[PDB]
Amino acid sequence: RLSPGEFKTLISKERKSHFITPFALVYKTFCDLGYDQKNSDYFLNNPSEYIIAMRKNCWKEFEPFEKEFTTRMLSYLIDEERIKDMSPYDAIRDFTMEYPTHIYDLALSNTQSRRSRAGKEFESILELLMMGAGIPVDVQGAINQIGKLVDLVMPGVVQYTSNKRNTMLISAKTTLRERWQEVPEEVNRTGIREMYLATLDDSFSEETINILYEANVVVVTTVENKNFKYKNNNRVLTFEDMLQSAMELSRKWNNVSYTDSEKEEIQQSILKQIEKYSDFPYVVNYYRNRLSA
Amino acid sequence: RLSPGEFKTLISKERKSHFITPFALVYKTFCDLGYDQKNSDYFLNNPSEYIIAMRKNCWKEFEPFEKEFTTRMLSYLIDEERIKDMSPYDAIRDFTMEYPTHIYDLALSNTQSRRSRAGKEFESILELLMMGAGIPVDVQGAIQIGKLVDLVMPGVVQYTSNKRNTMLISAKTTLRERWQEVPEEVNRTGIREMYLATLDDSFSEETINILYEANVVVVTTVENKNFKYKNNNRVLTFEDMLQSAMELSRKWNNVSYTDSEKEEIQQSILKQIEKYSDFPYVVNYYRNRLSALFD
DNA sequence: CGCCAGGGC
DNA sequence: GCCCTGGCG
Repeated sequence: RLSPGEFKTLISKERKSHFITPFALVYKTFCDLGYDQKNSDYFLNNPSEYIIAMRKNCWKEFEPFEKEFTTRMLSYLIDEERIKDMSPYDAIRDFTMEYPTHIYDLALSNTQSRRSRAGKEFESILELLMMGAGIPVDVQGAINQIGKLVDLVMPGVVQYTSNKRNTMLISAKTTLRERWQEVPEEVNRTGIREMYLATLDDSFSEETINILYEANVVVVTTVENKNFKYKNNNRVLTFEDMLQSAMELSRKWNNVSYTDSEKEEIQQSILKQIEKYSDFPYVVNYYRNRLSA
Repeated sequence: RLSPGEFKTLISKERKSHFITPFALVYKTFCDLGYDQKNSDYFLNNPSEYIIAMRKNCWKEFEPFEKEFTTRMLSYLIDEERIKDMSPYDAIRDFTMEYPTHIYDLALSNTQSRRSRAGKEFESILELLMMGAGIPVDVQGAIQIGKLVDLVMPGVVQYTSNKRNTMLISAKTTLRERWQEVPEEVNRTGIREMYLATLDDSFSEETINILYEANVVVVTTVENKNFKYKNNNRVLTFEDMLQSAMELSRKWNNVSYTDSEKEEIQQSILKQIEKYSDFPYVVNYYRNRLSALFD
């Protein structure tokens, strides 16, 4: 047998051993699609195309594996001795009567995985976009003044702490629902000047756009989605717009002299990130460039 | 042979047909447990107990029914002609292999319903608590003010005129990071203070303190306060909240309204009686308030 | 401690 | 258009 509690604990063991991390999957997909071979202008000019292709292919490289995983987990429930000499129809009926909780719990675990993974994959996709564009960023998940809702800080947290002038903060939510309300909260709490909110959401309202606007949160989506749903609306930006802004601001940072301590802190920031991303050559390379400059 | 989209359509049709609404279930449970006969002092004094008993009993009814529903939905995909000559073991194995999107879509639909229902039911339980306590409230789902405010004491008309001596209540069964929505709404509309009712046992001192600076006060059961937040004068119990509501409500007891405000209030109440037309206890609560405008 | 490949109400 | 009987990462 296997109690629902015991099944839940098992579900977790297997998921870990069977699935590579969201960042690992994104990185694999980045390299498989040959994005590690494109120059910086590709990322600057085609971020929507890149995001859409990444999303497409990450899902392709996940979905068949989630399907197999589910079937494996359910196999632990099948009880040969209980069902032996049952009619095949009665065996399935029994299974749908005896285990609809275990079954529900497996699927619940899967959706919860999917939600967390979708967000982390989306953030990873955007992170590699900035790295491919050659734009200096600290990844908050790789190292108050900055809430955890902010994923990317350009050009880094040390510089931002020094002065928020000429910096860019980016948050991401795949869909918004009412969860966009979290963002103005973080903006107001820490005195953030403005924040970019990257999304794939095709359904948010003019009311939402305006409330975010008043709060100095700028919604950024793919050019496809803007043109299809928000074409006229100058308060909705595209990734193309955001990348051009990021690039412009970044240039203000490519010839700066730092104090002993500041340079020390920045080095320590980048060091932390080389450590986190040790196993990913393209990313370690990105940071190394920043460190020797 | 049901396609995944067809199965989704059936699941939605069947769910609508067979499950009563969150409020209807709460109202049934309220009456089944005898709360519809308790005086206001009962609710004033025993809110935490009432809330937990309501939650337990709502779930006791719902969960067996949902289990039976799930089994019934799944039986629409059993294919006799397909499975005729397989062993029972191979039959199940095949089932686990042929319908993964179907089974997942059903469970997904179930948890999404559970999430939506859990919030609506908690809100309904708190609504009936205030009604039982005899405290005047407008229910935002029944008639500026953020859409996450559930109850407005004594009413939206009065609140709009002047928020002095009013009370606003929001509710979230669990907080996660979603508590961040509350300061956003407080700050957007200039809310003086908001009570945030929750059953969550796990929120941090940092969250408490950020909410505190935002003039949002977390309200939870006695049990949760004493187990996890015993020392902490920033975390209130439902008992504390009800005492505050009752004290503020007395300021609204014999208020003389202009004819204009009186007719707007009347409109707001009459609107809510419409929403709750099917629920005698709630209609009677509102008609007492309507009657008070002519007293 | 944040995410929401998120449908339900 | 807000809910999260919500676990995963």
